Amino acid sequence: TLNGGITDMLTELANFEKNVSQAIHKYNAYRKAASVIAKYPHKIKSGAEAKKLPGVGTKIAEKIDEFLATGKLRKLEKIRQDDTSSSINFLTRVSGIGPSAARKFVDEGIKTLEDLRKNEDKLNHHQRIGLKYFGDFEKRIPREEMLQMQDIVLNEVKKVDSEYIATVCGSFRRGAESSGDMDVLLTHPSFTSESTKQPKLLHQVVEQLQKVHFITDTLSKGETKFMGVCQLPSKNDEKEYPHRRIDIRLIPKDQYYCGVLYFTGSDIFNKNMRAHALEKGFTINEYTIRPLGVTGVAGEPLPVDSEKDIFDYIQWKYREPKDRSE
DNA sequence: CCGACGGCGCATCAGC
DNA sequence: GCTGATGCGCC
DNA sequence: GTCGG
Ligand SMILES: [Cl-]
Ligand SMILES: [Cl-]
Ligand SMILES: [Mg+2]
Ligand SMILES: [Mg+2]
Ligand code: NA
Ligand code: NA
Ligand code: NA
Repeated sequence: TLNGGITDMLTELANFEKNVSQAIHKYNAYRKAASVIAKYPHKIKSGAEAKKLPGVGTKIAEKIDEFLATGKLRKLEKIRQDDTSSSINFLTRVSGIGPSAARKFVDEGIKTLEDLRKNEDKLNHHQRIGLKYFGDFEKRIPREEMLQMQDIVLNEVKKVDSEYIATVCGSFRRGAESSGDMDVLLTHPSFTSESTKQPKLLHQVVEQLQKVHFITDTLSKGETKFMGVCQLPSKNDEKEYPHRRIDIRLIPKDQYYCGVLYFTGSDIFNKNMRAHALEKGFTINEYTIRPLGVTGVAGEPLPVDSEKDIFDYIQWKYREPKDRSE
């Protein structure tokens, strides 16, 4: 982290644009610049130097010049002092409260953790659980705990049906020493792009994980995606582990490579790779890579037999998961 | 200048 | 009830 | 906010 001060500034600006301004392209621009700066292997000495990096333009270069000179950004100093901005930014830290809900709550005079706790009746299910575990959800998960969680999920899934394959993705698959949550890709040979030969495939797995008290709460749940909460078991006399966010995604088995590419991320890597694909005349999602016809309509799915095949199509050298933490 | 910027699952709601 | 829009979430 | 054409 040679340039932590700058990247922190850009991230705070990014969050302001998302949460307060509701300007999602500005949010993405700021995050893109922070990411490209984060991997730049020199300590940045000027805005001009930064402007040579793709994603950093005139305005960010200016902000970098202010920050290097003064150690701060007046623009952020003012934002931090704005009560309405501060409140909105805070409320969005609750899972299930986005920019829209946050502004609405502040309007109704709900703008603190205390306010939320006493207005539980005003929260939807997701938000209630987000509030319940507000503190826990802001803690990171050490890789050692992720390994324990992996063992539980892989072993319970096997107990349900030996044909399931569960793969832990997200920052974990990118080799991170700590993760924000647990991301599990699931496949079963009964669910392919051609047919669903068994119902409740995701349900059965969620059910089993609940039965063993690993999954503790549910934020949302459909046929292919579970979003919830889990917790490692603790030993006798041992303090409990924090509750953790878990996401499970059931992907057609024959579309595993596109799925694991997607669920491995990072999010910024996915945006960058998908944008590059478009430039190359392809569109990528978690299921397929398809050509774009002259018109602009996606064509048929191209054959994919490895993650690398996807990189080949768009003329990128293959990048291992550990090198995708953008 | 100015259009595009990744792609999609689940929850909630309005209109019919 | 359905469909489409929107919010919020995931990488 | 940045980029490409
Ligand atoms: Cl925007
Ligand atoms: Cl598709
Ligand atoms: Mg994750
Ligand atoms: Mg994330
Ligand atoms: Na640049
Ligand atoms: Na939130
Ligand atoms: Na996740």
